[PDB]
Amino acid sequence: AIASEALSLLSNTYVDGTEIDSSLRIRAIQQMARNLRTVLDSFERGTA
Amino acid sequence: FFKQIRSDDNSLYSAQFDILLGTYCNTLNFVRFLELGLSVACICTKFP
Amino acid sequence: DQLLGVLLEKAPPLSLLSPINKFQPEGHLNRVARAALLSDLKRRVCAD
Amino acid sequence: TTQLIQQVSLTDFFRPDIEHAGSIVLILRHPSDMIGEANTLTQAGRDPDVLLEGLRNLFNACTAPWTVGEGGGLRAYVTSLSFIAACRAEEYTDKQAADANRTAIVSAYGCSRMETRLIRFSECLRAMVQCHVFPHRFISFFGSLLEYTIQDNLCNITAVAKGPQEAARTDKTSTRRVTANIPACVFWDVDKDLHLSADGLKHVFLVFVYTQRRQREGVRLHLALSQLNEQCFGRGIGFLLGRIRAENAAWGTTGDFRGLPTQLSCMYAAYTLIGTIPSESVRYTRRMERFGGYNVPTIWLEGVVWGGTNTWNECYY
Amino acid sequence: LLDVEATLVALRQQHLDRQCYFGVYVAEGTEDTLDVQMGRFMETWADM
Amino acid sequence: FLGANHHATIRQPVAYHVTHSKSDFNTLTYSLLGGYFKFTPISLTHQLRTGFHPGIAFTVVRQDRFATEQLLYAERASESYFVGQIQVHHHDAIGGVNFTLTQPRAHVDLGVGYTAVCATAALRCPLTDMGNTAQNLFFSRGGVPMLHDNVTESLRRITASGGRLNPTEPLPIFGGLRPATSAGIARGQASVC
Amino acid sequence: ELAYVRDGVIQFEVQQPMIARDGPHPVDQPVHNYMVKRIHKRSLSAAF
Amino acid sequence: ELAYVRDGVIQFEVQQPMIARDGPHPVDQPVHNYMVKRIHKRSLSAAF
Amino acid sequence: SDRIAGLFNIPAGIIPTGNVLSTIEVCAHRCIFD
Amino acid sequence: AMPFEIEVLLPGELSPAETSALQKCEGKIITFSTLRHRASLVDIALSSYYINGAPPDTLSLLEAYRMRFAAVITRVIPGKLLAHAIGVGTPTPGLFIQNTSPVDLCNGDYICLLPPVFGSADSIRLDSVGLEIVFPLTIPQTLMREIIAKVVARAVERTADVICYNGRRYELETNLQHRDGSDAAIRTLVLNLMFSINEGCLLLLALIPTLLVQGAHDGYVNLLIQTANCVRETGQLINIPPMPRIQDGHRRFPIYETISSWISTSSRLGDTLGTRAILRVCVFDGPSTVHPGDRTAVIQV
Amino acid sequence: AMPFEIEVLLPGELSPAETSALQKCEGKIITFSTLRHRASLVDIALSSYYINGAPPDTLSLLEAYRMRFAAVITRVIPGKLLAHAIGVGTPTPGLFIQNTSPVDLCNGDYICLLPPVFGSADSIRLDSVGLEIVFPLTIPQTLMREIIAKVVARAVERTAADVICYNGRRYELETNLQHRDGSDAAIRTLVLNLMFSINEGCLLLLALIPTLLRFPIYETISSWISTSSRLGDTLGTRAILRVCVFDGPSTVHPGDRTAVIQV
Amino acid sequence: VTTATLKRQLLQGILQIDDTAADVPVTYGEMVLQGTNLVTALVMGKAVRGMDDVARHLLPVNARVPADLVI
Repeated sequence: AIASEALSLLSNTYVDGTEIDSSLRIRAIQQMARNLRTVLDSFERGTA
Repeated sequence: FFKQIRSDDNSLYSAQFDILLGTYCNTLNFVRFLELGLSVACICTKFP
Repeated sequence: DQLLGVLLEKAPPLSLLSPINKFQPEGHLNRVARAALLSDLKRRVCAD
Repeated sequence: TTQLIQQVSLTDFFRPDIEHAGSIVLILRHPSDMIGEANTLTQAGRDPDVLLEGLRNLFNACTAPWTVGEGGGLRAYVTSLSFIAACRAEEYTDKQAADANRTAIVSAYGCSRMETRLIRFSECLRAMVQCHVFPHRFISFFGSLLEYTIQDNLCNITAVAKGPQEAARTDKTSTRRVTANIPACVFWDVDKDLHLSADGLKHVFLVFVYTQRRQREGVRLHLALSQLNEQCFGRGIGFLLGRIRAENAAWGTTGDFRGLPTQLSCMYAAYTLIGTIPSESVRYTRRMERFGGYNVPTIWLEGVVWGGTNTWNECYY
Repeated sequence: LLDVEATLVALRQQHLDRQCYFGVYVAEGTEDTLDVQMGRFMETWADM
Repeated sequence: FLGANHHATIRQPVAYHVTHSKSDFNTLTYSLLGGYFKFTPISLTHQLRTGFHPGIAFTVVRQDRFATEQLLYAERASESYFVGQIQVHHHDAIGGVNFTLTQPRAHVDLGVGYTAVCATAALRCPLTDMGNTAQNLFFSRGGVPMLHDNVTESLRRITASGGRLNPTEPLPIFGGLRPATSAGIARGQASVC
Repeated sequence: ELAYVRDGVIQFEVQQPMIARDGPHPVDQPVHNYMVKRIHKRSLSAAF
Repeated sequence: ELAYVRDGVIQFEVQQPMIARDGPHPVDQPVHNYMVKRIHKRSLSAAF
Repeated sequence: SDRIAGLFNIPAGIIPTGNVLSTIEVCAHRCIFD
Repeated sequence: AMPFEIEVLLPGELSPAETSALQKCEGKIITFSTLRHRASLVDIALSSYYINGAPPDTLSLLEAYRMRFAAVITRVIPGKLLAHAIGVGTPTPGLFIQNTSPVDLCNGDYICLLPPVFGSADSIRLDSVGLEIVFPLTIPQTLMREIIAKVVARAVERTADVICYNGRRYELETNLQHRDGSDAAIRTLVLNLMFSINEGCLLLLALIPTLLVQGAHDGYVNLLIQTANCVRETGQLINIPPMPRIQDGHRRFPIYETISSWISTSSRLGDTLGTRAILRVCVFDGPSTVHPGDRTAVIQV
Repeated sequence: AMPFEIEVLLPGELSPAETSALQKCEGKIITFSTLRHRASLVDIALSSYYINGAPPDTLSLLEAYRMRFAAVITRVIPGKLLAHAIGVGTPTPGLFIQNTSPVDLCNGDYICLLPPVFGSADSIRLDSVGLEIVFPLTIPQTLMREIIAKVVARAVERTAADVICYNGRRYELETNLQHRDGSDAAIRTLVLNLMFSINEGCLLLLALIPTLLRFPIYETISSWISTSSRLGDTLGTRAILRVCVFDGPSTVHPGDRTAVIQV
Repeated sequence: VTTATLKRQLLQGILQIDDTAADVPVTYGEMVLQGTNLVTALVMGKAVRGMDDVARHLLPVNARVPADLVI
């Protein structure tokens, strides 16, 4: 799952000049990527 | 112990800080007695 | 507009702020002198 | 643009391997509420222990009888509309289609003790309408069946609860969409009775019918489809059911008002709004179709947009 | 104007004192009125 | 057994007044006369409506509203102003789309004492007539009523015919007892006494 | 980035001069005042 | 400068693997186990 | 109470940003801050 | 999906300075009997309400206004009038109506439609085709249910005119011909009434005295016993004796059944005597008070 | 299609003991008299529901919840507090809720608001600013009639001087105490209007025809039909939410939370 | 700051207009919040305005506009 206040950041919005928003966007990206890696490995695990 | 149950919950995106906007200090005014107009009334003289 | 709006709700009236500065010394006034101050404020308000 | 719903339930009152997609599914409340409800709602001079017997003897021979009382968790939640139709197939006017429905659903389910379960459910409904605890207050509209997955004695249904019907992509055999369909015995077009016969928008109602005459109870439901709104629909059916309204108004019962008829004794029907058909005119086909090995006639609707706000409108007047 | 219930309630909570009960009491009897008057009243009056 | 003081219809004060009158045997006869008029929610509706002073006095209190022309003086850099960044959002409205522009800001005062000061100097028109408009306590759903509701309704009617501020005639079962708005206002907002 | 500030603060730091005197009295000592105040938050709005 | 540390913490964060299953029981999602450990302080001594 | 205390060490000696040039008795006006 | 918009084709034989007369009539409500995407002008006339060749009346308008599909004009162009339905289940993200009534609309109220009652109908006189467009009144749900009460009370005297609101005085008038509808109104009244008096109502009657002595204890209750009332009178007139107890006692309770039967009547009473709510005003920025004539945004109910 | 998000400037100076409850109150329903993007903390608090300079009863709330716009606490940050308006049709994605009622909500049931008619309101004390907040209860629309009738008929029996059940659970209504204090005061105005509004019916009906088995009839009838309709809908209200779960707990016990969709 | 009529009443004999035109700045300040006040704004909840300078301490254009200046 992806939670709100994060999905709103991940949505392909416009660049806001502040750096806080960019840092938070990178944080959300990394979180979703780790979750996706886990879920993709999950199939090769559970097939056995 | 604070495990995230499903995945990527809220409260991981806060960035809510507080900032010290600046300080302020003052300096005194070192007055000398002889500079004043009241010194005329007396004749100061040391006597160790 | 909003700066002036803020500036209004921040300023006390002149007819009260003016004498206090003239009764500043040891500005934790004793039990009595405060009464004289108030009894003259109740006149410096109506008078002007 | 749509809305799905999910529920895991027992498979004793419903088999998704057997109804086809587009069949309406109904949801039940906990049977334990009926106890207290009949305890303070039954009429004076009448003992609700007959309702107790009905339910108890019903649930004694349906499935794993334990988890009778509270906290059962894994309950008998959903039932098919065709099921509740075929256990009361002795009151629908078009006899032959209803009888085909009944024999087909008696042969298509587990095969053992369903004659038992059907008579149990019929007796249970009879008892509840007799103790003035009406079925319409406990049975609600869940959705239209979309997709399922079953196991040993347990199912997992996903159904359409809101929006257009044919906007729901499913992974079935023929093509990824599906349309709604109802058994041909419960279909009852309201407009035909009043002969309005006009094209345009039509609502779909879920209407119960009550005939409470002493030890001669009667409960049946149809799926109405009329031009009328939810306001005057009650007037319309109250009109073409004149004999029944008196059938309950007469056989229902200084000085006191005790002994004068109340709402509970004069009630005959209750209905709800569940959807809409916003097309140019309604087309629907009665084609005979197969439930596995038997053939039963159905109604194939088109372009039904399921509605909501499940509030029951009563008719005692 | 004629609502004195709660006021009287909150009032009957003070430090009431042992006040006399002369003008706030009433009684009766059965004798000759002169006898009642000059007897059980007038002789206990100077002590009431 | 022959009546006490604090319960009798005639307490000591009347006898005191008849003892030390110093009057003229003629107006003393009449002095007591008024002294026997009742003091009850129905007595005064008889004394006041006919020019009788029931030995009691009132202190009127009315509050008004005057339009002023203020005068403001502030000191240099008395406020620090922090300006945020504009953000735009929208939502469909009458006909089509409607946009909205918001912008957050903040402030804090840099003095130590009092930097700004105000002085109301001029005088505009008075916004409210300093007239006579009494208040009718009958609007309230207050304490204990009388015991004959006809007497309560009679009081309401009599009082409402003693001015113009009063509830409408049929009192609702529930609501706010709004007064009837007249068709024309003349001098300014009516000040209640 | 004002949208993320929980509260901005500032600091004042003032000193007061003293006056040497004779006896008898508690001798005067230098005092130090430290101050901190918070900001308020406001906004604007327009539409077309 | 161990004598000045009020308390010092170290933290972990582990992501458990998860397997793909099948069944009418709910799906599983990847958890994130956070934790925080605190340092215990001690001392020694020797004398001559 | 008083969450405002404890954020930064109150006599924080970083650097002044501006002079005050007031030098008024302040204890009388304790009422507008920490 | 998309708002179920409806179009009504105006004829080309229209007065040039009558289209601009219909243009101003944007944001007003028209109805239908059959809901089609393509319809014509006569179907929304005054002739279309005719019961049988005769001009309808109030007690006939309150049976049409709750047996017809309400719809709101959205945009009118010369030769085409577009409107949206309401009580159908289609989304209407862009919606706005006009304050049709001479009263004020507080923010957040519920809006119910009303027939022409204040002697002032703002219809349009279409000359070429000979029609008349009846624009109902968007009256709040409370002022309505009071107007309906007064008008039905009068109609029962046709089977042997002043209201207060916000401090104003509005006096109404109608046309109470065609007795049969006024008759059926009475059977509706008595059908609401008869089900209200449950068997246990004698237990509530058992309290009429105790409600009066309690009535003399609070300033609110002695007004709930306002002079025009059957409760206070019967408390002076008809005292109640004791009664035989409950048959089948150890399980039932009559008072709960009483008020439970009464609340459903309470729900449906003004519903069938007036009309169901259709709209509720919900601004997001605009002023709360919606003066007469001004248009505002509304959401379905 | 944008969610109608709302921001509430949660001021400072609040003891952390109160924020420890504000964080926990993540899913309760709050109402505004009018709908604004940037709202206040005094707009939510009970200090707005006052009617006659005093706190309101369980009847005044039954018009408040009809003339105010409800919203859900979506998430709390240590600075402010957010919410999404629910009454209007907005595509708000998350829109969860938590159960504040001694009743287990089944799946696929519709919910309506109901003031704290029984038991004291689980308030939240913001005394460091000088106000408190109480929230409405969430009971399935199938029980509203039952609850609001059983409690009132119990009050009537207690005037002259019982358990509700749902989905395999019985919840006691008396709550095992002599609540004839306080509870006998927070509701009486409702039954007071009730009895006087039903008594006239049994009398007006007999006034018309008594052989069924100048004190005007034509004006007492209006006061009967007007009244019984005024309350006729303040009590018979409609649903605003529906619970729809997707691989969560089958049911929700009191105190728990779940996600919903708008009706 | 005042109103028009009081302004006119003060510009007759009570206040002598000194200067009718003055100079004022044309550009705002700025606050950037990057770098060391950005790492600490995220790992902890604090940040200092002059954060980059205090670590060293330890260890523009204006234009002329018409106005009404007075003494």
